[PDB]
Amino acid sequence: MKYMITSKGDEKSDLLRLNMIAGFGEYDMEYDDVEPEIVISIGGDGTFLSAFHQYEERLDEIAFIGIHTGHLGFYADWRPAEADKLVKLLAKGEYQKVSYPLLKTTVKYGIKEATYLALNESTVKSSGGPFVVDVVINDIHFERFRGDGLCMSTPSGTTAYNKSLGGALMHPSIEAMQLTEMASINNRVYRTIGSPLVFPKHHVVSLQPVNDKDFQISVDHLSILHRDVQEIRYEVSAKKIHFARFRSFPFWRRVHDSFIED
Amino acid sequence: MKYMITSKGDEKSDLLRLNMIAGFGEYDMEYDDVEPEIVISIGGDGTFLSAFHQYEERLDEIAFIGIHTGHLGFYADWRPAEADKLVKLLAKGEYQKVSYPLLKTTVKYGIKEATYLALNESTVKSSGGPFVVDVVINDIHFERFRGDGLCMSTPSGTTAYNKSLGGALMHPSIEAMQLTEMASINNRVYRTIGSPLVFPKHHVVSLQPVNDKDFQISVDHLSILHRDVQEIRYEVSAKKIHFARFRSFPFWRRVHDSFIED
Amino acid sequence: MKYMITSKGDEKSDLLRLNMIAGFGEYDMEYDDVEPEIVISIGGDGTFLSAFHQYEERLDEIAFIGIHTGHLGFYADWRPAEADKLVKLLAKGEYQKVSYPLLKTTVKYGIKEATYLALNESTVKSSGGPFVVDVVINDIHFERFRGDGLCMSTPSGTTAYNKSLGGALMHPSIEAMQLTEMASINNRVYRTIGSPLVFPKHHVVSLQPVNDKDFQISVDHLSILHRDVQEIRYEVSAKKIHFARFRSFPFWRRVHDSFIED
Amino acid sequence: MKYMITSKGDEKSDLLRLNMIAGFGEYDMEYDDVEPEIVISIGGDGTFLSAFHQYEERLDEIAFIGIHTGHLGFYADWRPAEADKLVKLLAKGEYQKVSYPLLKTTVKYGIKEATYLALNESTVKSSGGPFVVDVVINDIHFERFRGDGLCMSTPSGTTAYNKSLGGALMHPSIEAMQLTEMASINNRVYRTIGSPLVFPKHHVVSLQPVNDKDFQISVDHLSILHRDVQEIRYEVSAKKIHFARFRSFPFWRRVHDSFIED
Ligand SMILES: NCCC(=O)NC[C@H]1O[C@@H](n2c(C#CCN(CC(=O)O)C[C@H]3O[C@@H](n4cnc5c(N)ncnc54)[C@H](O)[C@@H]3O)nc3c(N)ncnc32)[C@H](O)[C@@H]1O
Ligand SMILES: NCCC(=O)NC[C@H]1O[C@@H](n2c(C#CCN(CC(=O)O)C[C@H]3O[C@@H](n4cnc5c(N)ncnc54)[C@H](O)[C@@H]3O)nc3c(N)ncnc32)[C@H](O)[C@@H]1O
Ligand SMILES: NCCC(=O)NC[C@H]1O[C@@H](n2c(C#CCN(CC(=O)O)C[C@H]3O[C@@H](n4cnc5c(N)ncnc54)[C@H](O)[C@@H]3O)nc3c(N)ncnc32)[C@H](O)[C@@H]1O
Ligand SMILES: NCCC(=O)NC[C@H]1O[C@@H](n2c(C#CCN(CC(=O)O)C[C@H]3O[C@@H](n4cnc5c(N)ncnc54)[C@H](O)[C@@H]3O)nc3c(N)ncnc32)[C@H](O)[C@@H]1O
Repeated sequence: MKYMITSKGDEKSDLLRLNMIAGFGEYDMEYDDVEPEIVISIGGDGTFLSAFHQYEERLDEIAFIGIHTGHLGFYADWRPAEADKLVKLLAKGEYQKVSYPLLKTTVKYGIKEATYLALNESTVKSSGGPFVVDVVINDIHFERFRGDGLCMSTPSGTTAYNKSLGGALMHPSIEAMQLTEMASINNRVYRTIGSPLVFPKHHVVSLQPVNDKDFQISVDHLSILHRDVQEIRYEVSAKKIHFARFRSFPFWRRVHDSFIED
Repeated sequence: MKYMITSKGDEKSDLLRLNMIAGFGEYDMEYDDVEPEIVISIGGDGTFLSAFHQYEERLDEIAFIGIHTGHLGFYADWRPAEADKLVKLLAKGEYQKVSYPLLKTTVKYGIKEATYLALNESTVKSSGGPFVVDVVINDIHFERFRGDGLCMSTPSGTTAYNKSLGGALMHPSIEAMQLTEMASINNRVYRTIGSPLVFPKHHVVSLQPVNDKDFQISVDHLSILHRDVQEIRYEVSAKKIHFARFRSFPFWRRVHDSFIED
Repeated sequence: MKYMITSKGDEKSDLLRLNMIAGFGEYDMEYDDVEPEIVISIGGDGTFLSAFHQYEERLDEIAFIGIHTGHLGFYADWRPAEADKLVKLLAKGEYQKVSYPLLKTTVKYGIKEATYLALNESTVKSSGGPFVVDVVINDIHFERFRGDGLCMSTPSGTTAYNKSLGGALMHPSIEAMQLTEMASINNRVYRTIGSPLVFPKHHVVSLQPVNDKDFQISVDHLSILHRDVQEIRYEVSAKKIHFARFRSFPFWRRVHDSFIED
Repeated sequence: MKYMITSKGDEKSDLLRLNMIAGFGEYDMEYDDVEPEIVISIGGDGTFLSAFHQYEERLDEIAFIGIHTGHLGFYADWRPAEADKLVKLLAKGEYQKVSYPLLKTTVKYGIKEATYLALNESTVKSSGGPFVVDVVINDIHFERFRGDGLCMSTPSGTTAYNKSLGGALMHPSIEAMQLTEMASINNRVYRTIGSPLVFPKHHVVSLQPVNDKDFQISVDHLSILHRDVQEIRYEVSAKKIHFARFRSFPFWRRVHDSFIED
């Protein structure tokens, strides 16, 4: 069917991309980077994230596949030596699709609104000065956070920034998001929960400014300074990312291979 | 309907129990501690845990209610001053039931099998010497754990031992269990994941002895030395605990009230 | 003797400053903010830090005193109601001096050199992109750090940023500095020590760029973007800050009062 | 001079011990395990700890040396292949001695007193039930600890149990001890400092029972149940352990080799 291939851009990934295109030419596969049905990413997890954001408006029509040209990427879970086997299996199709949950981030301003989708996480920091936000969960004031920032992670993002912040690793069949603290201050007058928090679908987490209304907001690799922010709202998206799966590579085995040994 | 009341046993809880029994006597309520349909616990969370384990073979026929005579208990979420209001609302019924997930623990021996249900968590430590187990997830060898022990928590247990071990706090609508480490050793030859792990329903986590086969296994307050252990298996139970709910007391508000301020 | 008084600048601190100046006028005390021998800070710890940096070139000629107008400040350990008692005791003198260690930070450039003194800590982050430095301890390559940044703390700084990063609290009679990580990445290819590190006098810790040579370097409240950095060197300073002490207020009691209860 | 050699007891360590004894026989060296001046430990860090405790009453007359027959031991920092080189250098002498600080533990009872010396750490846990102690620092009540236990570490012990508990790694030229928590409970009624605490010489840390007076107290590998405990006192010992050093192996390089890569 229609497919496209993105490359990290080094000589090794470009050559693998050219060889796969040549192999696809031997099948009823059409290269189309406007309306692909398969998106192949050749590089690392950064490359895969750029592919996801390149096509985040057609997520329900696309199955993604990652090939890692360096060491094992968490989303890019094919080795370059297996590219021909992958061309052949994709060409026939009949593969099964697997879906991971996504995070929806809404940024409200004063006197419109922007929404973003994250595959790993969205974070919030101040624009230079102290970072202070009120954390409101389902319209209930939960805590006033003082510290470096906050991180809201998807399940597949839990092995990324979330992990370095002390968060739990969560299986991606769980439709949830996870909020972790960056260096909270805690004394007898300033108090946060400390622990990571895991939220189900339909729970809304709202960050509201206390003094400064300018924030540095990241969504995956993208980081933008937002001014005149009234609110930042987090919820599990209704949208999901779909992967083409051709063999068993369980999440916990992927975790083992990335952090324990391989 | 049929009900019973357990008390922590101090003078204050016994008197509240006697007064509630007297108030129930003014309604079509029969005291029956063999086949209750309502189980009221007066005391603390320890009292509530004993009530749950007293009736864990009739969980689907029972709705639980906790009254906290000390500071706020996480399961015991009525104040003693509200006991009369609670008698009246229970008597009429028409309340809604809320369900929390439970943890199933299976202990296998050599040359039978024991199962246990946990509302907070189950933990494993050695019987005195070094603690070393292989952690197997869905039949996949994940890590060899060396350290003080391991803790497997339910969602409502995540605010208990799990929290002190660095675990995430998880909303109890999520059907999951969470595994946390106790003082793992990590150097260039011994390696664990470090991070808490969150598992969905139908995932099985198996601990298998490496040298010593004797372990101290806790389930909630109960702690027993098990000998000749071949395997300890954790999974989300199919069984659930049901609470009688008469007003909104959201989980995240309960978390706020217990750890932030009240 | 010669003295000066700095104020946080709100109405309450300015009035206390004016009243102390009036009280000092009744003694052989001369107001001199060029060559003071006593520097009184009225405000919070931020105010005290600005006072220290205002006079960091005459530290050996100055004894510092802090008055906290809000809740207890860690350096500002007199209440406003005790200001008159403090005027009287300072006027007579015969007080004892207590000394805390300081941190020296050297920043080297390519094709000069800048040094800074810190009372709380110095931190390093990237100028926007990924943060990667090689950590060299006494000319020995120790680790390649990948993450958000690094924090080097004095002993009295250990209750500040260092504490939020998981660092140990160290008694200020110990002449040491403490290095803590901010969100290090650790997988099977990236590896850091994780643990805070505590260094004695005469040990030198050097951070050396790997790719990007631009860094955001903080020293206490001051944060500056440094370009073309070749090296950042940390060592315990030979210089010390001196406090005027009039009564026993032990460090561990100050810790208790700030974080446990008061 | 007078020397002795302890072995872990496996075939490999016994053979190395016999060969070193044979090599020492070619010099003016006398085997004496009553009053040695050199104590050689062949095995692992457990073997080295047993050697230290075998001779803890003659620490000022003894220099210790460790040979690691498995992977690098932190105290046992010679490889077996270097044993002959070590025999020759010891025989001539003229080596330099290096000293590490030790921890003194005093256990007081009701109606005598026991003291112990630790090279790694001393820990305290309950005898089965809840662990609750009051932590008193230089006669000042600091906190009431509720949790699994407490760990007091020497500097060279900071890479051992202390590290797994989140403690800082401290250079052994610093005369200090470090207190770390094991799974403290923290809510709005129970409160501990959380952070590791680092104490200088002459500071005394006293643990005092609240309800139960029975405790499991470890000193290095030894663990004893103590009954009728009135107090447990920790301070940096006046005694030190002395190592024979023949070449530079800096502490931070030893840390790198054990935890980063080798
Ligand atoms: N400079 C520090 C950041 C860094 O080196 N990131 C790349 C590494 O992270 C791995 N990775 C990614 C990825 C990626 C691409 N990243 C770079 C780009 O796109 O340019 C952006 C992501 O960076 C993460 N991140 C940022 N700061 C971090 C920090 N302090 N600690 C840990 N992660 C941090 C955020 O989560 C962000 O989404 N996703 C996952 C995943 N879901 N599971 C496990 N591994 C994963 C990837 O294989 C590399 O090994
Ligand atoms: N001695 C230390 C343990 C202790 O003081 N426990 C009682 C306190 O914990 C609170 N609590 C309980 C409870 C209870 C009754 N417990 C006593 C009994 O039954 O005798 C047994 C439970 O103890 C926990 N536990 C054991 N060791 C712990 C440690 N090191 N750190 C933290 N928790 C620890 C385990 O999880 C066990 O299930 N369940 C929850 C909950 N789901 N959410 C939030 N708070 C909760 C309760 O209101 C008290 O404030
Ligand atoms: N916006 C977050 C930062 C913040 O609120 N800081 C002020 C609070 O911290 C207390 N404080 C200070 C102080 C101060 C003045 N600070 C403000 C100014 O000068 O404008 C600059 C300092 O900020 C610290 N800091 C920065 N980011 C932090 C973070 N994420 N977590 C914790 N601390 C953080 C750094 O260490 C810096 O030196 N020194 C100590 C001390 N030695 N012992 C115990 N308490 C202390 C002070 O009483 C306030 O309660
Ligand atoms: N079963 C868990 C404990 C364990 O495997 N211990 C041996 C390993 O630890 C290394 N080690 C030792 C040692 C030793 C001998 N140990 C065994 C014996 O004597 O039988 C007793 C010691 O055990 C430590 N320990 C106890 N529980 C622990 C836990 N949960 N996490 C981490 N350490 C733990 C305590 O501190 C105790 O003193 N001293 C140091 C040191 N100063 N620097 C760095 N590495 C060091 C040694 O090379 C092995 O790699």
